[PDB]
Amino acid sequence: SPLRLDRLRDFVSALGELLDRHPDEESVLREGRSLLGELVRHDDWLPEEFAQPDPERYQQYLLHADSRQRFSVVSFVWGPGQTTPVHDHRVWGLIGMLRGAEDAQSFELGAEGLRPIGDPVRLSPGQVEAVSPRIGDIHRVFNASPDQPSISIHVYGANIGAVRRAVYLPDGSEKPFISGYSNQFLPNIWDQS
Amino acid sequence: PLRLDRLRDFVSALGELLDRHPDEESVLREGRSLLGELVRHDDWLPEEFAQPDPERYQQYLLHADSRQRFSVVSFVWGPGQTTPVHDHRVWGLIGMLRGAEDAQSFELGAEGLRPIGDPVRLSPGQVEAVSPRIGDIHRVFNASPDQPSISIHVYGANIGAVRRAVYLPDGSEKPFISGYSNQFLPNIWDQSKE
Ligand SMILES: [Cl-]
Ligand SMILES: [Cl-]
Ligand SMILES: [Fe+3]
Ligand SMILES: [Fe+3]
Repeated sequence: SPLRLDRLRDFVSALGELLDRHPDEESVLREGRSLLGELVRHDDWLPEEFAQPDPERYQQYLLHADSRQRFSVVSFVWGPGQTTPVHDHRVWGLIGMLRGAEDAQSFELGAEGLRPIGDPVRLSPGQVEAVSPRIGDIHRVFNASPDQPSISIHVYGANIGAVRRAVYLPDGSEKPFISGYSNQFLPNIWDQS
Repeated sequence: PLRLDRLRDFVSALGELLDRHPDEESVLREGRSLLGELVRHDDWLPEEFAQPDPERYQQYLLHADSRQRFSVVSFVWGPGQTTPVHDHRVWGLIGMLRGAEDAQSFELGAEGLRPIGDPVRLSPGQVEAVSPRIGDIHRVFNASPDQPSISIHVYGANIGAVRRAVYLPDGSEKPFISGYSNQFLPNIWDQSKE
Protein backbone atom coordinates (compact mmCIF):
# COMPACT_ATOMS: atom_id res chain seq x y z
CA SER A 1 0.00 0.00 0.00
CA PRO A 2 1.43 3.46 -0.94
CA LEU A 3 2.55 5.79 1.95
CA ARG A 4 0.17 8.81 2.31
CA LEU A 5 2.94 11.46 2.85
CA ASP A 6 0.40 14.12 1.61
CA ARG A 7 -1.06 13.87 5.21
CA LEU A 8 2.24 15.24 6.70
CA ARG A 9 2.68 17.78 3.82
CA ASP A 10 -0.92 19.07 4.46
CA PHE A 11 -0.34 19.23 8.30
CA VAL A 12 2.93 21.26 7.85
CA SER A 13 1.17 23.67 5.37
CA ALA A 14 -1.90 24.11 7.69
CA LEU A 15 0.43 24.69 10.74
CA GLY A 16 2.38 27.24 8.60
CA GLU A 17 -0.92 29.07 7.74
CA LEU A 18 -1.84 29.00 11.50
CA LEU A 19 1.46 30.63 12.72
CA ASP A 20 1.34 33.34 9.92
CA ARG A 21 -1.87 34.71 11.63
CA HIS A 22 0.65 35.56 14.49
CA PRO A 23 -1.74 33.96 17.08
CA ASP A 24 -1.40 33.72 20.93
CA GLU A 25 -0.23 30.43 22.63
CA GLU A 26 -3.88 29.69 23.79
CA SER A 27 -5.19 29.68 20.13
CA VAL A 28 -2.10 27.81 18.69
CA LEU A 29 -2.64 24.80 21.06
CA ARG A 30 -6.49 24.78 20.55
CA GLU A 31 -6.34 24.81 16.67
CA GLY A 32 -2.96 22.93 16.58
CA ARG A 33 -4.26 19.85 18.51
CA SER A 34 -7.18 19.71 15.97
CA LEU A 35 -4.66 19.52 13.03
CA LEU A 36 -2.41 16.99 14.89
CA GLY A 37 -5.57 14.95 15.74
CA GLU A 38 -6.29 14.75 11.94
CA LEU A 39 -2.69 13.46 11.28
CA VAL A 40 -2.24 10.73 14.02
CA ARG A 41 -5.80 9.25 13.58
CA HIS A 42 -4.44 7.60 10.34
CA ASP A 43 -1.28 5.36 10.73
CA ASP A 44 -0.51 4.91 6.96
CA TRP A 45 2.02 7.75 6.26
CA LEU A 46 5.07 7.51 8.66
CA PRO A 47 7.99 5.94 6.70
CA GLU A 48 9.31 2.71 8.37
CA GLU A 49 12.83 4.34 8.51
CA PHE A 50 11.46 6.86 11.13
CA ALA A 51 9.48 4.25 13.19
CA GLN A 52 12.54 2.08 14.16
CA PRO A 53 13.19 1.37 17.87
CA ASP A 54 16.80 1.30 19.21
CA PRO A 55 17.37 -1.16 22.12
CA GLU A 56 19.60 1.30 24.17
CA ARG A 57 17.91 4.80 23.97
CA TYR A 58 14.50 6.11 22.72
CA GLN A 59 14.86 7.56 19.15
CA GLN A 60 13.92 11.15 18.07
CA TYR A 61 13.42 11.31 14.24
CA LEU A 62 12.97 14.87 12.79
CA LEU A 63 10.28 14.76 9.99
CA HIS A 64 10.16 18.55 9.18
CA ALA A 65 11.59 21.91 10.44
CA ASP A 66 10.27 25.39 9.38
CA SER A 67 12.69 27.65 7.37
CA ARG A 68 12.65 30.25 10.25
CA GLN A 69 12.65 27.51 13.01
CA ARG A 70 9.04 28.65 13.89
CA PHE A 71 8.17 24.94 14.55
CA SER A 72 9.39 21.30 14.10
CA VAL A 73 7.59 17.88 13.75
CA VAL A 74 9.37 14.87 15.40
CA SER A 75 8.62 11.09 15.51
CA PHE A 76 9.53 9.80 19.04
CA VAL A 77 9.92 5.94 19.11
CA TRP A 78 10.16 4.02 22.46
CA GLY A 79 11.29 0.34 22.54
CA PRO A 80 9.78 -2.04 25.17
CA GLY A 81 9.98 -0.50 28.71
CA GLN A 82 12.02 2.57 27.58
CA THR A 83 11.45 6.18 28.87
CA THR A 84 12.48 9.87 28.47
CA PRO A 85 14.07 11.51 31.53
CA VAL A 86 11.95 14.13 33.41
CA HIS A 87 12.42 17.22 31.13
CA ASP A 88 10.94 20.68 30.22
CA HIS A 89 10.58 22.23 26.69
CA ARG A 90 10.64 26.08 27.23
CA VAL A 91 8.30 26.29 24.14
CA TRP A 92 4.68 25.16 23.40
CA GLY A 93 4.45 21.41 22.54
CA LEU A 94 1.76 18.99 21.20
CA ILE A 95 2.20 15.17 21.66
CA GLY A 96 -0.01 13.19 19.19
CA MET A 97 -0.22 9.42 19.99
CA LEU A 98 0.16 7.29 16.77
CA ARG A 99 0.94 3.59 17.59
CA GLY A 100 1.20 1.38 20.73
CA ALA A 101 0.62 2.65 24.33
CA GLU A 102 2.62 5.21 26.44
CA ASP A 103 1.92 7.28 29.64
CA ALA A 104 2.86 10.97 30.32
CA GLN A 105 3.43 11.84 34.06
CA SER A 106 3.31 15.70 34.51
CA PHE A 107 5.66 17.14 37.23
CA GLU A 108 6.02 20.37 39.29
CA LEU A 109 9.05 21.91 41.16
CA GLY A 110 8.21 21.88 44.93
CA ALA A 111 10.23 22.59 48.15
CA GLU A 112 11.26 18.88 48.62
CA GLY A 113 12.12 18.70 44.85
CA LEU A 114 9.99 17.00 42.12
CA ARG A 115 6.31 16.20 42.97
CA PRO A 116 4.09 14.41 40.39
CA ILE A 117 1.23 16.92 39.60
CA GLY A 118 -1.65 14.45 38.87
CA ASP A 119 -2.21 10.83 37.64
CA PRO A 120 -0.20 9.39 34.68
CA VAL A 121 -2.12 10.45 31.47
CA ARG A 122 -2.78 7.20 29.48
CA LEU A 123 -2.44 7.84 25.69
CA SER A 124 -4.05 5.65 22.95
CA PRO A 125 -3.76 6.22 19.15
CA GLY A 126 -5.47 9.57 18.22
CA GLN A 127 -5.17 11.23 21.71
CA VAL A 128 -3.41 14.69 21.68
CA GLU A 129 -1.96 16.46 24.80
CA ALA A 130 -0.08 19.82 25.13
CA VAL A 131 2.90 21.19 27.19
CA SER A 132 4.28 24.78 27.62
CA PRO A 133 5.81 27.07 30.31
CA ARG A 134 2.28 28.62 30.77
CA ILE A 135 0.19 25.39 31.25
CA GLY A 136 2.75 22.82 32.65
CA ASP A 137 6.17 22.30 31.01
CA ILE A 138 7.75 19.34 32.97
CA HIS A 139 6.78 15.66 32.23
CA ARG A 140 8.12 12.09 31.60
CA VAL A 141 6.85 10.05 28.54
CA PHE A 142 7.41 6.22 28.69
CA ASN A 143 6.25 3.03 26.82
CA ALA A 144 3.35 1.30 28.69
CA SER A 145 3.66 -2.04 26.73
CA PRO A 146 6.48 -4.44 27.78
CA ASP A 147 6.88 -6.19 24.33
CA GLN A 148 5.48 -3.75 21.63
CA PRO A 149 7.19 -0.48 20.59
CA SER A 150 5.26 2.86 20.98
CA ILE A 151 5.34 5.93 18.64
CA SER A 152 3.97 9.50 19.04
CA ILE A 153 4.35 12.56 16.70
CA HIS A 154 5.53 15.62 18.75
CA VAL A 155 5.13 19.25 17.42
CA TYR A 156 7.05 22.13 19.15
CA GLY A 157 7.26 25.96 18.79
CA ALA A 158 10.97 25.80 17.75
CA ASN A 159 13.65 23.44 16.29
CA ILE A 160 13.30 21.26 19.47
CA GLY A 161 16.61 19.34 18.85
CA ALA A 162 18.69 22.59 19.19
CA VAL A 163 16.75 24.21 22.15
CA ARG A 164 18.84 24.65 25.36
CA ARG A 165 16.44 23.14 27.99
CA ALA A 166 16.86 20.88 31.10
CA VAL A 167 16.32 17.39 32.60
CA TYR A 168 15.39 17.17 36.34
CA LEU A 169 16.76 14.76 39.04
CA PRO A 170 14.66 13.54 42.04
CA ASP A 171 15.92 16.38 44.38
CA GLY A 172 14.77 18.90 41.67
CA SER A 173 18.21 20.10 40.37
CA GLU A 174 18.42 21.16 36.65
CA LYS A 175 21.07 19.71 34.26
CA PRO A 176 21.39 21.38 30.80
CA PHE A 177 19.71 19.30 27.99
CA ILE A 178 20.02 19.47 24.14
CA SER A 179 18.15 16.39 22.74
CA GLY A 180 19.36 16.51 19.08
CA TYR A 181 18.00 13.96 16.53
CA SER A 182 18.58 10.23 15.73
CA ASN A 183 18.37 10.62 11.88
CA GLN A 184 20.87 12.25 9.43
CA PHE A 185 18.15 12.37 6.67
CA LEU A 186 14.51 13.68 6.67
CA PRO A 187 11.70 12.26 4.48
CA ASN A 188 11.01 14.04 1.11
CA ILE A 189 7.26 14.88 1.50
CA TRP A 190 7.42 17.44 -1.39
CA ASP A 191 7.40 15.20 -4.56
CA GLN A 192 3.60 15.30 -5.32
CA SER A 193 3.94 13.17 -8.56
CA PRO B 1 33.68 18.03 8.54
CA LEU B 2 30.55 19.24 6.61
CA ARG B 3 29.57 22.91 7.31
CA LEU B 4 25.75 22.34 7.07
CA ASP B 5 25.32 25.56 9.21
CA ARG B 6 25.96 27.45 5.87
CA LEU B 7 22.72 25.97 4.35
CA ARG B 8 20.78 26.33 7.69
CA ASP B 9 21.82 30.07 7.83
CA PHE B 10 20.90 30.64 4.10
CA VAL B 11 17.39 29.07 4.60
CA SER B 12 16.80 31.21 7.78
CA ALA B 13 18.02 34.45 6.04
CA LEU B 14 15.84 33.69 2.93
CA GLY B 15 12.87 33.02 5.30
CA GLU B 16 13.44 36.43 7.03
CA LEU B 17 13.66 38.08 3.53
CA LEU B 18 10.30 36.70 2.22
CA ASP B 19 8.41 37.50 5.52
CA ARG B 20 9.09 41.26 4.81
CA HIS B 21 6.75 40.61 1.76
CA PRO B 22 9.21 42.23 -0.73
CA ASP B 23 8.73 42.80 -4.54
CA GLU B 24 10.41 40.45 -7.13
CA GLU B 25 13.09 43.16 -7.93
CA SER B 26 14.28 43.26 -4.23
CA VAL B 27 14.02 39.42 -3.70
CA LEU B 28 16.49 38.72 -6.62
CA ARG B 29 18.88 41.60 -5.59
CA GLU B 30 19.17 40.53 -1.87
CA GLY B 31 18.63 36.79 -2.67
CA ARG B 32 21.63 36.56 -5.08
CA SER B 33 23.78 38.16 -2.28
CA LEU B 34 22.75 35.34 0.17
CA LEU B 35 23.17 32.59 -2.52
CA GLY B 36 26.59 34.13 -3.41
CA GLU B 37 27.62 33.66 0.29
CA LEU B 38 26.54 29.93 0.14
CA VAL B 39 28.10 28.70 -3.20
CA ARG B 40 31.47 30.56 -2.71
CA HIS B 41 32.34 27.76 -0.17
CA ASP B 42 32.14 24.10 -1.45
CA ASP B 43 32.48 22.33 1.97
CA TRP B 44 28.78 21.79 3.00
CA LEU B 45 26.85 19.82 0.25
CA PRO B 46 26.53 16.16 1.40
CA GLU B 47 28.09 13.69 -1.14
CA GLU B 48 24.66 11.87 -1.32
CA PHE B 49 23.19 15.00 -3.09
CA ALA B 50 26.22 15.58 -5.43
CA GLN B 51 25.97 12.17 -7.27
CA PRO B 52 25.72 12.17 -11.10
CA ASP B 53 23.44 9.61 -12.87
CA PRO B 54 24.71 8.49 -16.34
CA GLU B 55 21.20 8.64 -18.02
CA ARG B 56 19.47 11.89 -16.78
CA TYR B 57 20.64 15.01 -14.82
CA GLN B 58 19.69 14.67 -11.09
CA GLN B 59 17.54 17.18 -9.08
CA TYR B 60 18.14 16.73 -5.29
CA LEU B 61 15.77 18.74 -2.98
CA LEU B 62 17.80 20.11 0.02
CA HIS B 63 15.00 22.17 1.73
CA ALA B 64 11.35 23.29 1.14
CA ASP B 65 9.53 26.06 3.15
CA SER B 66 6.51 24.92 5.29
CA ARG B 67 4.15 27.12 3.15
CA GLN B 68 5.99 26.24 -0.17
CA ARG B 69 7.18 29.93 -0.29
CA PHE B 70 10.56 28.68 -1.70
CA SER B 71 12.73 25.54 -2.26
CA VAL B 72 16.55 24.93 -2.51
CA VAL B 73 17.66 22.22 -5.03
CA SER B 74 21.08 20.70 -5.93
CA PHE B 75 21.15 20.11 -9.76
CA VAL B 76 23.95 17.63 -10.79
CA TRP B 77 24.96 17.18 -14.50
CA GLY B 78 27.17 14.23 -15.60
CA PRO B 79 29.66 14.72 -18.50
CA GLY B 80 27.92 16.30 -21.57
CA GLN B 81 24.39 16.14 -20.02
CA THR B 82 21.76 18.96 -20.32
CA THR B 83 18.27 20.14 -19.21
CA PRO B 84 15.68 20.56 -21.98
CA VAL B 85 14.68 24.17 -22.91
CA HIS B 86 12.21 25.01 -20.04
CA ASP B 87 10.49 27.92 -18.17
CA HIS B 88 9.89 28.23 -14.35
CA ARG B 89 6.76 30.50 -13.97
CA VAL B 90 8.34 31.71 -10.64
CA TRP B 91 11.50 33.73 -9.72
CA GLY B 92 14.69 31.57 -9.74
CA LEU B 93 18.36 31.99 -8.65
CA ILE B 94 21.06 29.59 -10.06
CA GLY B 95 24.23 29.58 -7.86
CA MET B 96 27.23 27.80 -9.50
CA LEU B 97 29.05 25.50 -6.97
CA ARG B 98 31.40 22.99 -8.72
CA GLY B 99 32.65 22.31 -12.30
CA ALA B 100 31.60 24.37 -15.38
CA GLU B 101 28.14 24.77 -17.07
CA ASP B 102 26.58 27.26 -19.58
CA ALA B 103 23.02 28.80 -19.50
CA GLN B 104 21.58 29.70 -22.99
CA SER B 105 18.55 32.10 -22.56
CA PHE B 106 15.73 31.68 -25.18
CA GLU B 107 12.80 33.77 -26.58
CA LEU B 108 9.55 32.66 -28.35
CA GLY B 109 9.53 34.14 -31.92
CA ALA B 110 7.34 33.58 -35.05
CA GLU B 111 9.66 30.83 -36.49
CA GLY B 112 9.81 29.23 -32.97
CA LEU B 113 12.74 29.32 -30.46
CA ARG B 114 15.56 31.89 -31.05
CA PRO B 115 18.55 32.07 -28.63
CA ILE B 116 18.38 35.58 -26.95
CA GLY B 117 22.16 36.28 -26.50
CA ASP B 118 25.49 34.40 -25.98
CA PRO B 119 25.71 31.32 -23.66
CA VAL B 120 26.33 32.70 -20.09
CA ARG B 121 29.50 30.90 -18.81
CA LEU B 122 29.19 30.05 -15.06
CA SER B 123 32.19 29.41 -12.72
CA PRO B 124 32.00 28.56 -8.97
CA GLY B 125 30.51 31.57 -7.05
CA GLN B 126 28.62 33.14 -10.06
CA VAL B 127 24.83 33.72 -9.44
CA GLU B 128 22.23 34.36 -12.23
CA ALA B 129 18.40 34.86 -12.02
CA VAL B 130 15.30 33.79 -14.07
CA SER B 131 11.58 34.85 -13.84
CA PRO B 132 8.56 35.60 -16.10
CA ARG B 133 9.42 39.37 -15.72
CA ILE B 134 13.18 39.30 -16.66
CA GLY B 135 13.51 36.17 -18.94
CA ASP B 136 12.03 32.77 -17.94
CA ILE B 137 13.16 30.34 -20.75
CA HIS B 138 16.73 28.83 -20.78
CA ARG B 139 18.81 25.59 -21.14
CA VAL B 140 21.52 24.70 -18.51
CA PHE B 141 24.19 22.12 -19.62
CA ASN B 142 27.61 20.77 -18.41
CA ALA B 143 30.51 22.54 -20.25
CA SER B 144 33.18 19.93 -19.22
CA PRO B 145 33.25 16.61 -21.18
CA ASP B 146 34.80 14.45 -18.34
CA GLN B 147 34.03 16.26 -14.97
CA PRO B 148 30.53 16.52 -13.40
CA SER B 149 29.00 20.01 -12.72
CA ILE B 150 26.78 21.11 -9.75
CA SER B 151 24.74 24.32 -9.11
CA ILE B 152 22.36 25.18 -6.19
CA HIS B 153 19.01 26.51 -7.59
CA VAL B 154 16.54 28.55 -5.40
CA TYR B 155 12.92 29.10 -6.65
CA GLY B 156 9.81 31.03 -5.43
CA ALA B 157 7.82 27.76 -4.95
CA ASN B 158 8.22 23.95 -4.44
CA ILE B 159 9.80 23.76 -7.97
CA GLY B 160 9.38 19.92 -8.25
CA ALA B 161 5.52 20.21 -8.08
CA VAL B 162 5.08 23.37 -10.30
CA ARG B 163 3.12 22.79 -13.56
CA ARG B 164 5.47 24.45 -16.14
CA ALA B 165 6.66 23.57 -19.71
CA VAL B 166 9.56 22.37 -21.91
CA TYR B 167 9.89 23.87 -25.46
CA LEU B 168 10.72 22.03 -28.75
CA PRO B 169 12.65 23.64 -31.68
CA ASP B 170 9.40 24.79 -33.48
CA GLY B 171 8.39 26.54 -30.17
CA SER B 172 5.50 24.22 -29.05
CA GLU B 173 4.89 23.81 -25.24
CA LYS B 174 4.67 20.35 -23.56
CA PRO B 175 3.54 20.25 -19.88
CA PHE B 176 6.50 19.69 -17.45
CA ILE B 177 6.62 18.60 -13.75
CA SER B 178 10.33 17.98 -12.89
CA GLY B 179 9.91 16.21 -9.49
CA TYR B 180 13.02 15.21 -7.46
CA SER B 181 15.69 12.42 -7.66
CA ASN B 182 15.93 11.87 -3.83
CA GLN B 183 13.44 10.21 -1.39
CA PHE B 184 15.36 11.73 1.62
CA LEU B 185 16.51 15.33 2.43
CA PRO B 186 19.61 16.23 4.51
CA ASN B 187 19.08 16.95 8.27
CA ILE B 188 20.63 20.49 8.53
CA TRP B 189 18.88 21.11 11.92
CA ASP B 190 21.03 19.04 14.40
CA GLN B 191 23.31 21.84 15.80
CA SER B 192 24.53 19.71 18.80
CA LYS B 193 27.02 17.81 16.48
CA GLU B 194 29.56 20.74 16.17
CL1 LIG C 1 6.28 21.36 48.11
CL1 LIG D 1 9.22 35.00 -24.95
FE1 LIG E 1 8.55 16.16 26.14
FE1 LIG F 1 15.97 26.26 -15.01
